[PDB]
Amino acid sequence: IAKINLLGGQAKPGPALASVGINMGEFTKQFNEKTKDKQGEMIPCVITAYNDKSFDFILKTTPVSILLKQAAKLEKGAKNAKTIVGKITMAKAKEIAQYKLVDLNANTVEAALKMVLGTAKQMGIEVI
Amino acid sequence: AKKDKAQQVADVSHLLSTSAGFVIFDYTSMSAIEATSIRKKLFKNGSKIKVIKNNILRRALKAGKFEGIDETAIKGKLAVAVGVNEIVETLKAVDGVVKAKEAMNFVCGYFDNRAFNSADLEKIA
Amino acid sequence: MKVRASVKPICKDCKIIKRHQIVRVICKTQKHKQRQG
Amino acid sequence: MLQPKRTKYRKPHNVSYEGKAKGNSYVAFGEYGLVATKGNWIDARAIESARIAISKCLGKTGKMWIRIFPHMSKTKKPLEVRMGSGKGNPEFWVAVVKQGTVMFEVANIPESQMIKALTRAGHKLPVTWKILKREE
Amino acid sequence: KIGNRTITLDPAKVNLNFQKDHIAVKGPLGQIELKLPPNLPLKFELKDNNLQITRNNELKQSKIFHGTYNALITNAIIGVTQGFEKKLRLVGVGYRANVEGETLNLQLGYSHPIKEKIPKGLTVKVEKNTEITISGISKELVGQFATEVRKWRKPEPYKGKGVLYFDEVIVRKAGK
RNA sequence: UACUAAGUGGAAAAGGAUGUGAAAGUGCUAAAACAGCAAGGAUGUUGGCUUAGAAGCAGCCAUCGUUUAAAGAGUGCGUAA
RNA sequence: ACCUCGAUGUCGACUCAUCUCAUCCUCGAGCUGAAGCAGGUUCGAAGGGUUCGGCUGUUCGCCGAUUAAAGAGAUACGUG
Ligand SMILES: [K+]
Ligand SMILES: [Mg+2]
Ligand SMILES: [Zn+2]
Repeated sequence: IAKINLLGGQAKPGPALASVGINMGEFTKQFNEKTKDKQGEMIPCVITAYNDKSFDFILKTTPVSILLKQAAKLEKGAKNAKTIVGKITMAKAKEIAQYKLVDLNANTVEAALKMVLGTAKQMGIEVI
Repeated sequence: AKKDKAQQVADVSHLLSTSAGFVIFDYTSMSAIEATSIRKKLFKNGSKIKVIKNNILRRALKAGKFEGIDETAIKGKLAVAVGVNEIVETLKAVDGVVKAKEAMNFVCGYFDNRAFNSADLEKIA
Repeated sequence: MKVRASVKPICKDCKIIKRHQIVRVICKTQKHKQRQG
Repeated sequence: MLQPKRTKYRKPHNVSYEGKAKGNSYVAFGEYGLVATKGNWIDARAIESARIAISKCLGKTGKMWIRIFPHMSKTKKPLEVRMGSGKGNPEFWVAVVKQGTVMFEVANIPESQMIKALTRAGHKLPVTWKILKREE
Repeated sequence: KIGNRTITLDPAKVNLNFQKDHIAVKGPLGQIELKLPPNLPLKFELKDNNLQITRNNELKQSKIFHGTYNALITNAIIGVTQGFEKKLRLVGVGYRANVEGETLNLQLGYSHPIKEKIPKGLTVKVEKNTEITISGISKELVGQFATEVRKWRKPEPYKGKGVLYFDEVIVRKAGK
């Protein structure tokens, strides 16, 4: 099993999965298929390795906390947590948590909120 | 404390007194994702899957007035699945969960006040 | 081998034994052997 | 280097430390203190080494109080000279430390860290040290 | 503790007879003799398909013996019923091993010829030219001969070459 | 009547140490203790500074929530990532 | 400033060596920022060996060419 952050719009120049016995030419078309709904983003993909050289892949969301910068309206958070540079409404956090649901292993939407609350505090952002 | 242990036994004993299924499973070869995946498949909030130490299980079953159920929890790692109402689906869920995974044991248990064996799990599933 | 007046463990697994009335230390990393007290 | 700015009489009598610690018997400012179990003379240089050890290992959070001070001077005759014909010049200052004087003491930093700081300190001093804690 | 451990002497072919200063343990593979020293403070009593032994007192050396003879009895029993073996991977370039009569001979980087006499009760086998399998009845002799083979060319970290014991992860030092 | 295993006794320190004895309390203990043995030891995360290459591990800035019996922006090892 | 002044001859060399180990070589072993060669350091070891020359009253030394190496010390700074 080797995870990699293959870009969603491009898949063709490369060899570190070739030592796994992966047939690169047959899977490059598949990477550009389902990912075409979210072009221009770097999508992480899990790669299981079956003995028979069969393979099944699982795409994931764009990395957490990147979205928090957008909701805050500020390009970068504080280097010091005590310095409350930004503030975000709890309703806006609901919009963010829903996007991450496929990646998040959180049991409930209410718990999914709590998981994002520990990420908002890393940026020093107030939860209002 | 003695009081804390008694409360845990009493709570478990009371739960086993209203259950429609108690099924004993070895917790061997169960990953953290598998622990969350099996619980998630058990979807409907009427069932629980928990790794429980044998000494608690034994006292709880003993005070719930169960018998011959000692063999399921005798000398083995013992997670428990206990569901409510339509209990048959829970057994099929755990039976297809092992089969999907590398392995897992399915020792047996009690279905609607009736003892079943390991071999009878497939029949129910 | 390190010969020192005071021998104390340097790693997590550097155990201390007493062999032939002499206190010594053993680690899986052979740089940590000590002797003579 | 700790040193009295100026003293009255430059060449005084040596003070024997064979006692049981007139004054400074107990820790008085911090939670832990370093006690001696054999009286001695520790000069300004040794106080400096101990102070810098405690400061280096203390981090930028806590505080260290030095209780003793090299009040007394001390002389040393120049080398390859016959005896008599005067008293030699003063060379180095020294703090008399009787048995059982809480000389160093620390504050406002975790327990184990303070114990380690004190152990790192007492290895510079000649006196066989010991660890004491504030009463209550 | 190992002093208070219940030995299960299976009554298949293993019989145990205690003399004053010797223990004789016999089984399917080969009789074994244990030479106990006098003033032994342990009381060895055996049952049918079970064995329990106790010390008279709480003296330190007695507490040591209480465990160590239990261990030796268990190892002698398991050896005389199943037998021990050690397994040596002779790894290298021009290295090889083989047997000739009673003498195991070896070729290593040595310009000197290497031969070695096997003691009684130990049988080596060279199933592949880079493998040695030493089979014995008591752990002590098989281990002794394993190390007598190993002393000739110990492993190195720069390259793994050596008389490596099977499944031992020698550390790696990379030189350039 | 106990203590000593060192020929201490029959030279000596700062300092180091599962040597052994005595006493004092404190904590778990047959609703199973300690060690060992059989399982698992996760997601956010590839947070970001940035290094052709540092994404749990060259170092550096906050250094926490979430799935559960359990989980360290990871105990340390070991990767040009 | 304790024996020695009604005398205990003092530097260096020569001859003869003797002893200690805190070892220069020879010997055995560990760790390595030890690939090999050659090393750096530590442990044990005192059986044996441990140069010739220029200058200098020389010890000491600087220098040349060797050697496996050209030890540190003690013995009234050994030895009239
Ligand atoms: K004279
Ligand atoms: Mg004459
Ligand atoms: Zn270590």
